[PDB]
Amino acid sequence: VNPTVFFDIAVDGEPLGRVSFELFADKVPKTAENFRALSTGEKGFGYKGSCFHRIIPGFMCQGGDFTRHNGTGGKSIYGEKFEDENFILKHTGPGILSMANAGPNTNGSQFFICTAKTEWLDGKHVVFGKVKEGMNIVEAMERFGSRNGKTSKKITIADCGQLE
Repeated sequence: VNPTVFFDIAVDGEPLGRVSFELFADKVPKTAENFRALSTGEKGFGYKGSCFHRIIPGFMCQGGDFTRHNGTGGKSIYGEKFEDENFILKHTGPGILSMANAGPNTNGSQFFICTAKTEWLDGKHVVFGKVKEGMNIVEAMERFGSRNGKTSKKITIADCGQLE
């Protein structure tokens, strides 16, 4: 029942591989639906063509800023921001998909894929999905990050949509 969404990842325009995510629509329906719709683009805007602007190896890969491409932009399907839905799910290890924000109830479109357990984020960031296939591709993406988060090559979502 939970939707599966895919990203095709490119590195300076070269196809790298595919990551798919299960979205926990059973537990965070409003948050999962925002990401699902942004991945299909069915509302007229979304993640296709956007970049991962911040990659910190051993911590996380951050993306979803499709309007300013640098961490200052993005927007949800529900308006500029929306509320923290709940904190049922925790940051239990690599592969967790969680919402970036700017304080309480400031979710937009930015997200991060954890590449480590990040328990200090529990109760502050809304967890809403997990990598299903292609964790090895995320690990490959990590090699283009750096300590301050700047990437050495342009990491883009070349295509994205729903699988199931």
